[PDB]
Order: sequence, then C-alpha cells, then structure tokens
Amino acid sequence: FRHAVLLHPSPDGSHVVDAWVTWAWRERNISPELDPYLIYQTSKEGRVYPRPAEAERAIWRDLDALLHYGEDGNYRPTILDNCTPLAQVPQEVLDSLRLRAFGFDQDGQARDKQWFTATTPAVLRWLADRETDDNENARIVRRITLARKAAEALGRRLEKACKEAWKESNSGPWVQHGMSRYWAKAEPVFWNIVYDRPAQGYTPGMAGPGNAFNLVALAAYDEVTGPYCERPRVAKVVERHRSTLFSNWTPK
Amino acid sequence: SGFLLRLAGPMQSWGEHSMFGERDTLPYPSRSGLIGMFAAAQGVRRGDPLDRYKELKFTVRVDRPGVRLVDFHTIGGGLPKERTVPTAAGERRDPKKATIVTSRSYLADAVFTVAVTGPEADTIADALAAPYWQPYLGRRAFVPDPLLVLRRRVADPVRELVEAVPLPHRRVEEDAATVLVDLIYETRTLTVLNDVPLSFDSKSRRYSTRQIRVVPTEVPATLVAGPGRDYQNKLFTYVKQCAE
Amino acid sequence: YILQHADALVKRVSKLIVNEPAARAALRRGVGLAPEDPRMLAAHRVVAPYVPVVHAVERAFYAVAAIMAAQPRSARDQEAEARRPNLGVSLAQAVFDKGLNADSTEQRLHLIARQNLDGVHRHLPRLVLYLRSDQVHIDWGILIRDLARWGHTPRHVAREWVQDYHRTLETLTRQAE
Amino acid sequence: TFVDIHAIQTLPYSNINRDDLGSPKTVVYGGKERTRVSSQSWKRAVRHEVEARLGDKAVRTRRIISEIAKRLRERGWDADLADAGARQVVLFYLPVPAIDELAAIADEHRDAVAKILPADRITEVLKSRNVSVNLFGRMLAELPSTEVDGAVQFAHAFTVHGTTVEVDFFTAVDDIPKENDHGSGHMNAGQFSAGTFYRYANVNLDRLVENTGDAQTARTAVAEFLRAFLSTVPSGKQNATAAMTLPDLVHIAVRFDRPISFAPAFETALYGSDGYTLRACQELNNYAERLREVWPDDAIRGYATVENKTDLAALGERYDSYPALIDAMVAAAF
Amino acid sequence: TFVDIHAIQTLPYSNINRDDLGSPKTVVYGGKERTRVSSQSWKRAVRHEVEARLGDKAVRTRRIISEIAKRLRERGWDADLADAGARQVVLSVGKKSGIKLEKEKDSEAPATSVLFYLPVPAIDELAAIADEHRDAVAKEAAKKTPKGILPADRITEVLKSRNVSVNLFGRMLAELPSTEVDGAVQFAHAFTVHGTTVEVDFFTAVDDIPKENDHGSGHMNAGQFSAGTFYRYANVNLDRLVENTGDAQTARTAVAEFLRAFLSTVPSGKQNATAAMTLPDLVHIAVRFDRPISFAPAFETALYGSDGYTLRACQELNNYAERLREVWPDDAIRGYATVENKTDLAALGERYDSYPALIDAMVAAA
Repeated sequence: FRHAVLLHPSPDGSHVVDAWVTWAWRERNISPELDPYLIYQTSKEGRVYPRPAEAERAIWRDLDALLHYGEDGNYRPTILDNCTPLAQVPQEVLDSLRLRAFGFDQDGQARDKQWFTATTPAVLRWLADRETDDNENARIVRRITLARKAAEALGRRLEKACKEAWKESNSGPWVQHGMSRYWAKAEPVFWNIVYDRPAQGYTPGMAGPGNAFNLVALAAYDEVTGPYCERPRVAKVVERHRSTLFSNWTPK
Repeated sequence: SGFLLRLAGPMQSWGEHSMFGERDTLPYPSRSGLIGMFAAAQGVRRGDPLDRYKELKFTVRVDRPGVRLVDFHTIGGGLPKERTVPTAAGERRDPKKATIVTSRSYLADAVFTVAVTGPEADTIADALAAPYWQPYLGRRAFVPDPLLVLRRRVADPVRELVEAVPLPHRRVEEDAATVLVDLIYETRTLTVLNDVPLSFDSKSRRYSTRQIRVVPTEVPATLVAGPGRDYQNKLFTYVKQCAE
Repeated sequence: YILQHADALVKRVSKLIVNEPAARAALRRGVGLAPEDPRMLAAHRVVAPYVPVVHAVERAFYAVAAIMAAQPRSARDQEAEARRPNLGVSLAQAVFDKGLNADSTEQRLHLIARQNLDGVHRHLPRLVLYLRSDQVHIDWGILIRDLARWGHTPRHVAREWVQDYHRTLETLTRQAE
Repeated sequence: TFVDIHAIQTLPYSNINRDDLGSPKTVVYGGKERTRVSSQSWKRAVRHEVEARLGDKAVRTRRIISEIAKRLRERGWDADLADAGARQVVLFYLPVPAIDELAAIADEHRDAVAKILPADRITEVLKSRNVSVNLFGRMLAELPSTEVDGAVQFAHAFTVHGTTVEVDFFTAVDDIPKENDHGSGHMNAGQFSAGTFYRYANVNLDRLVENTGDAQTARTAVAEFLRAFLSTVPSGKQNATAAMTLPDLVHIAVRFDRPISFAPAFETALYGSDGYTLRACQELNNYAERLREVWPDDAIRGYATVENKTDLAALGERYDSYPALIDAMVAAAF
Repeated sequence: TFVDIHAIQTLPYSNINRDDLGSPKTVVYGGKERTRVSSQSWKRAVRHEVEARLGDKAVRTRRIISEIAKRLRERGWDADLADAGARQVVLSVGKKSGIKLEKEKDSEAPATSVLFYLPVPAIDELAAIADEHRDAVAKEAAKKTPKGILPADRITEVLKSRNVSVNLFGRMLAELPSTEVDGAVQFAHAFTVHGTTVEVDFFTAVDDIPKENDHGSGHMNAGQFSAGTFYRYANVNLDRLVENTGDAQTARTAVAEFLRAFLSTVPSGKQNATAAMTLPDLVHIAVRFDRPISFAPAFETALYGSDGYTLRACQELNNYAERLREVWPDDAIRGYATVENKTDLAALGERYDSYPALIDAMVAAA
C-alpha cells in the first residue's frame, strides 16, 4: 500500500486513542495487470486511466448499478466480463445476480467530495419474472437495456456539449449544473418507461425508449444555458453545439 | 390509529450519504428526517435513546415529484482576516482561502402525504400540534407547511391515502379514471438506504440500512383539484371535517 | 387549430390581392397598426370573418394580411408564379443565397426576438417587406400562427426562430462542401 | 411562546445574493420561477446589525463593569475598591445569570490591585452566553459551545409572483485612448431581477429564556431582533444597485401552541401588469382568514402597513407603526 | 450619517444608454416594462463632473504600461528602456511573474488584464520609482525572462493613493487585495414611474451626389428611442467616506460636489442628436442617522396617463414619504426643492429656495 497507518491501543483494548498516517513507499510504481473491478478508458498518448467518479451520477440512486444491462461499449469491468456471462459455468445463481457499486469521488491530490453506494433495483428483475411470457419477458428487458444505453449515451453527449459550449463561449461551470439537473430530471422518465406509462415526448407501446430522455436532455441543456444565450455570440455558439442532441433521434 | 402528515412547503431536503461539503437529497422523504422531526417535537435532546420511535410505519404517497435544485452555499466569506471558522489546530486560514464553500442540494416544489402508523402516534400528533422546538423539513432553514398534520386521527390511514385525499392539478384525460400515484412501503424492493436512526448525537451519528419498495398505485380521478386556488381550498375543506 | 384559418386567409388573400385591387388597397393601409385604428376601418370587410371566435390572435391576422397586401409588385408577381419553414429559415435562405449581411441579420433577428408583443408588430413589417424585397419565399400561415402564439410567453416562439435560423445556416454551410 | 413574523418587502431592480454563476438564487414554487434571497443572507445581515446595536446598547449606557451591586458591593469585597475587577475582567457581551460568574469568579485570589491574569475561567462568556448565542446559533469564529442551536428559525424569502432574470449588458471604458477609439475596457453581462419578496421568521422564547434567564434581557434581545429583521437588508451589490427598503407589510403574531408560516398563501403565483403590494396584502389576509377559521386558536395578532386603502381583519389590530407594533407585541408576549 | 437624495427628472424623447442592440434598457417592474438608465452610466457622468471641477483625473485604465513608458520616455529613457522599465514596474507587483498580462497585439506595450484606477500623479510617481533604478532595469532587459527588481513595498503604497472619486466610488483590484478601497456611495438605477414602450425611429442617410438613372437613399435603418419621467436615488455614507478621506473638510467638499453633480449632470448617450439635457423636477435630500431609505416601492404600481406625470409623481412621492414617515418614525432631516409651485409638499421637510441652497444647508446640517 502507498500509506502506512498505525493504531495506538487504549488500556481497555476496545478503543483507539491515537493513530499514525504517513508514507510507506516513496518510489513510484504502477501496478501491472490492471484492476478488474474498475472501468478503464484510454486517452491520447497511450495511457489508460480509470473513469473517475461523479457525484452527478449519484444524483439518482443506483445509477451505475444497472451496468448489468448493456454492455455497453468498452465500459465494463473485467471481473464482470469473466463471471457474469455464460462463457463461465454458473447455472442458476446467474439468474439472480445483482451488481453493486462503491464510489467515492475526490480530486486526485487531496480533496474529497462525496461517497455513495449503488445496489441494482431488484424490481427490474421482478418485472421480467412476474409476466411469465417469453416474448414479453424479452421485450421488457429489451426496453430496460435500450433506455439505459441511450440514457447514458445522451448523458455523455451532453457533457461534451456543455464542455465545448462553455470552452468556446469565452474563446467549465456549466457541466456541473447541466449534468446534475439532467440525471435528476431524466431518471423519473426512466422509471416511467419501464412501467410503459405515458412519458414525456413518447407514449407507451413502441419498441424502445422512444427517444424521450433526449428531449429531457434538450430541456436541461436549454435551461442551464438559457439566460446566458441572449447576445448573438453566445447564442450562435450555444446553438451550434446544441444541434448535436438531435442525434441519434430516430423518428416515429 | 395514526395520522397523516402533509409534507409540503417551499423547499424540502432529506439528506443522506453526504459527510462533506457537497450535500444531496433524496427524491422522497427519509424516515430518519421525519423521525428527527417527531423527536424534535417531543423534546428529546441529541444523545437520548430513540427506542420509542421504533415500531413505527411510514407509507408515503408522493403527490408531485418536485424538481431538484442545487443551493450554492458559502460560509465565512467577506469576514475580516481574524474571523472565520477555526481550524482544528486553531490556526485560521488566509482570508483569501478562509471561507468554505458547500453546495447543498435540495428538493423544491413537491408535496408528500405520509401515513404514520405506530403505537405512540397519538402523542406524536399532539406533539406536532405544540412542539418543544421549531419543527422543520430536512433542514432548519426550510419552514414546514401550515397544515403539517393534515388529519390528526384516522384508523387505517393507508386507506385514506388510497382514497379521498386531495391531489394537486395534473393533466387528466377526458372521462378518465385510474390516475397513477406512487407510494412507498417498507423480493421486489427498489432500494436499500441508511434511514433507521440509532443515535443523533453530534459526536457519533449512527444509522443503518433500511429497505424501500415503491408501488405505483391507481387512484380515482375524482381527487385531482382544479387549475389554481382549488387545491388549497379542497384540502382546507378536507381538514375541516377532522373534528367530525 | 389556428393554422387552418391561417391557410384560409392566405388562400383567399393570396388570390385576392392579385385578382382585384380594392381589397389590396384597403388592406395595404393597415400594416403595423392596431385593429381599431380608423385608417384600417376599411379592412374589416375582408378579414373580420376569418378570426376564430385574447387580442394577440386578431392582431396576428390583421397584421399579416396587411403585410401580404403591402408587398411590392415584384414580390407578388413572383408570389403568383403558379416541417415547413418559419420566417427564420427565410432569413437564413436570404443571407446565404441573396447575399445579405450576416452580422446584421443576426442582430436584427435577436433584436426582434427579444421584444414584447408590441415590438414584434412594430419591428416586423419592415423586416418582412425587406425579405420580400429580396423575394425570399416566406410562408405566411406559419408567420401568423407564430404571431398568434407570440402572446402567451415571449420564449416559445422566439427561441425556435433563433435556433431554427442558426440551424439552417450551418446546414446550408455544411452542405456547401 | 412562538413569535412569528411575516413581512412583504418590495425590492427594486438589483441582485441581492447571486448564484454560482451570477444569477440571483431562484426557487420554482407553484410551478413558476421565483427569485429568492437565501436565509443565511438575511441572517448574517440581521445579526451583523444586531450586535452592531445590542452589543452596543451600551458600553456607554448599561456597561458590564457596572456590576458589584450583587457580588462585589453588597458582598464585602472592598465596597470602595470595587474597581477590583471591573478593571480585572478585561486584561462579547453577556446577560445576567452568566454574569453572576462575572462578579463571582472575579473575587477571591488576593487580589493584586495593590499595583489579574486568570481568564480561562471568565473567558467562558460564550459557553453560557453571549445572548447573541441563544438568539442565533453558535458564533462563527468559536468552537461549538454546548448550545449549537438555534431557536430563531429563519425562512428563505421567495417572491410572490413569477419573476425572470433580466440581463444587464454592461461595459468598462478605459480612459486612455489610442488612435483606434471605442476600444472599451471589457464588455460583459450582469443579471439582475426585481420583485416583491415575502419573508418569515420564528423566535421560540419558550425554549429560549431558559438558556438565559432575566426575562427582561430576553425581552430586549427579541425586541431588537424584530427591529433588525425589518430594518436590515443584505449587503450584496448595494453600492452598485441601491436597494435599501422597508417592508410594505409587517405582521408579528404571538402563538402559544406552534409557529405557522403563510408561505402557501403565495403558492399560486400572481399575474400582474398592476402593482403587487395591495394584491399581496389582501391575499395574505384572505389566507389568514380561512386558515384562522379552520384551525381556531386564541393567539395574538398585530400588523402595520404603509397603505391605508385596505383593512386587514384577520391580521389582528392594526397598530400605527413598526416600533409600536413591536413594543406592544413583545409586551403582549408575557 | 447617511445622506439620501431623491430626484424626479423627466427626460424627453431620447435614448440615454442603449442595450447591446440599440434598444434602451428596460426593467419589468410592477408587471410593466419600464425604460431605465443604468447606474454605472450616471456614476460615470457624476465622477467626470466632480473630478472635472476638482481636477484630480482619477483615470481608470488598462494601458498603464503604455503611459508609464510614455512618462519614462519623457524623462530621458530610450524607447526600449522605457517599455522594459514599465513592464518591470507592473511585473514586480503580483505574487510571481507579476500581474497577469494579455497577448501583445502590436509591438506596442501590452495591456494588463485588470482595470486600474489611479490618479495621474500616481502614475507619475510610479514612473519616478522606475527611474530610481535605471541601471537595474537596463540590466534585466538584457536577459530573456526578466523578473521583479522594484521595491514592491513603495510601489504597492503608491497604488493605494486615493482620490475624491476613489474615495466615493471605491476601487477593486484582485491581484492586490491590499489596495482595494470600498465605495461610500450607493447609487441606484433610474426606472420610469410609468410603463413605457419603446418606439422605433426610421432614418435614411441619403447620399448627396445623384446617380445616373435612379436615386435611392444611402442607407435606411431604424433606431429605438423612448421618453419618460425617470426616478433617481442615491445614498452617501458619510461615516465611511470620512473614513476613506480621513479629514472632514475634504469629505464635506466631496459630498457637496457629489450632490451638485448628481443633480446637474446627464449622460452622453446619443445626446449629440437628441439634446436630452434636463434638470430634476423634484429634489429631496434627507439626512438619516440610522439607515438609508429609497422610495422605489412607491412607484411600483405603474401610472396610467393621457395626463401629465410630473404632478402625479410629485404628490405620490409626497404621500409615500408621509405615510412612510409615520410608520418608521425617526429624528432625521428633510428638505426639498421643486420646479412646480402648484401643490405644496409638506412631508418632504422645509422647502428651500434652490438646489444649491438645499445642498448647502443639508450638507451643513450633516
């Protein structure tokens, strides 16, 4: 470990009175055979780094827990890639497997922001089991998979939208508000689509997510930067980056 | 036995899992919060045993979900170089770096109809009618609804949440009934979260995990109020027959 | 709902102005003015039977009908040559094709989109007559229904003209590879 | 035993406390946007004004050294050399019970006035008030002190009608011109908003006076508190948008069961094109009427108003002025 | 210790300070649109007039390097030695690598990022401190990346040099929190007392020389204007002003000249073609010893017209000051002047004879 702590015992033996926290190793060393629990993403120049945590994703409970659906495009731990699928030899515990996530977002130097746990909703299993119809058992899970994939897809597409909008407006501070309000607002829509209830933008009945939270992303993005797009400069740049949310956008 | 609190007002924020600057709230009330409110209405100082508040049941019907807002909150700024919030060692920070900035989130413009069912519910109600400390909703600065206790005495108050309780105006199709409203009971559970309160003392806050299951129920459309000024009116006439 | 009445007016007025001058002269003198101004007391004869059943809706009908009758003879001779766009799209098609000033049209578009119900009626007529001076194909039914919805919130009709204008500008530029 | 205070105050075109990006803080109540002033703002603005007077009413009037009369004088400790400390109790402001220690642990020792360093025992002025710690929670520069709270519940102030922010395009002009003029200093945009805010606060003397004692000292603290609550206005961008004002309606009520706010009265936002003070006054009246006739109670109500047009029945007996209202209500509070 | 000043001033058909597109700035007050004049514009006119009389020239600028280099070139330094010198004066005041600068456009001296606010003798003294180290500055220019050599203590003490305009209006400088002086005058925006919509003027600059066949204008456009009766208000915190200035006679002169410039001045926004110069039709100075107070809420309910607005505004300000006076009783001083002798305004105090007389007697009573 990179640290070295010690506990000073109390005479009772069931209490700590003092402690020591300091460096245990001073020469750098990166661990080979990357951690199977985390999700890793590659940047330019060849370095591979873990995707950092985001309190903005914990604005709704158990958001990352649902990664058991998907999966997802490079966004998947190897431990799952070697224990959750069928290329392994579990037989019936796999039909009750649930994911959990322990996240503690922090700055890489010494400042901490927040922790949060995320256990997947067993209700999403209940819905798939309660109907006992093969075609409906597959249509439901297809609807959750679809809604989740597209949900995070527009989440990251909105992140780059706000990063380029603010980084180009001045020639950022909008990502925090935009994302926070975007997930906070877009998750009740998710639960709205899973129970095939009339959601904003699109009514039940259709195949997938029906392209609804995309409209939720237009709402959050349009309001977080709305009061600031008055003069034509900010208006044209904000709009130029606002013409991306309109994709995928598969029509009726 | 039991009574029906009406969780409403300008702002609500039931926090959880946040022990740092950034504070967040849940999209629905947490029993730790409202049990803290009952405890504040009965006069139990932090550190006292909260066993009395065990054996209670809280099903909550969400009227409207309400929208989440982030409250920026700086504390200690602008003050001179010799007045801020001290450090543990006692050595203050430089005034350019002295204030601490917390961005505490909160839930705004939402109204919940909780249904308390417990053995001590009658004294709890009579405590909310006259408390030994300002009762709040989530945090001190949030002032509760005047009609904090909608109905004081009702047998099987859950059935009262399923029928004959006013709801705020929402889009209702023509001659349509069976309008869905979500209520949370506590298999097929939605999530687990630290709600059960074990100790409130500031020296060692201690909580535990608790199950929660959100069941979307159907209610007849005869409860949706009108466009404006109708909802508060209908709930007033609803609280009028409380004596009867 | 209103768009249908809009298409009725645009139909008979679009054939009316070209087919007989009395109504074209009774309507021409009503551009950019109130529906009760005495100078427009001669336009009711033609427009009054089409308004449905707020004043924003009638203001829309009378104002744009007058606009349709006050366009130059060139714009009517081309208007009578024989999803769908707002007038913002018309502005972009005007700058990209007919060579108008971009930096000016942008500030005139945000100048008009930033005003109140009465500012859109005073600033609008010269802008649309300038666009028809450059003979850009503007759709009238959408223009009126837009002005009709311009009175409940000054955000839901402006933002869509501005964003639609910029959108079609960068699509006309990206399409020019 | 709960002093509730409501007040309608119309602030002009300004920006009291901005958000994380310049805009003024806003809540969305009853479906509509509403600019708001945080409770902390209107707290540090009242407190910062209270001490400015209470903690100054007064080193030249009541004084702290002016003691002995009950521990150093009518006690025997040099009835004439009383300045014994006095001068020895110096090398914030307390009430009276915690002052017993002031004249108490101020005796014994020797003393050494014959020509004075034991303060770790008197320093505990805040540990036991410092009334400014029983009214409002702990200080802001001292570690906790057994009484972290509280008492004075303070509510956020939101508008009574939907108000959208408005962009104030502004620019800085440099005074040294080159041969290419109009090169102003720095173009920019600052958001402002105006409107008629509703404000509310509670003072729980019940669980208050205990922490202190002398009901007279408590009475002075609550009276100056109410006057500071109406008087003060935050200090945000006032030097650029002078928005100093007084509440157009002031309603103090003394309730013996539980405090109550009138915020839901302003749930349905008010549409305008007219003024908002009169409509807000008569609407607060109406809400007080139905709420009063639905939750009957024997409470005290009083209110002042800067408009003699309407007659507010449900608000009590219309006093003539703010300080008269405050005096008669603090007196009526016990 | 708070000198409050109120004034009703009706401006004719004009456009004082336009928005980013020409239109006049408007508030949405009491539900209705209301043209307004920003506070910073009047504050600028006021300062330029006050400093005009009191020839202090409290120059606010960015090009301090350009003028310091000019001062050094006047005193014998070579062009490059002056430029590098000034850059040394500015580069020796921040934490390290001096204050932040901007991209140099020409070979001309660059412009700092922040706005400085100093009098001209302050810049002169800065050039003096730069001249005291001729050799050192020349030696630093020989390097590729020079550093600070100036005695940051005295130059930092020179940047703190105040002025009448610096005393009243205050200064800000992020990279030097030690020089930040707080303003003593709360200046408010001026909004109309009645809902006013904007009105478009259609203008066509025609070319004088004819064209062969046809003749059309050289350019046609339309500018937004508006007329109306503005309400204006300002506060002068005597206590803090005497604290900044230090003496009481200089402070008294600064507040007297402030008030006279506040009534007299009018901005310079499109005045060359509108001639909108005017005087306040009502002036009310009150000296309060507890807190400053504005009469803005009196003008919340917009006023309908077809009649005049001066009399209604005057008597309504009277009414609000009377009832407001009997609701917040206080031992304060009240005085007022008026350009209309029809009604008699009692609640505004004792009617002095003229604006300068009113200001003299009120500043005296303070």
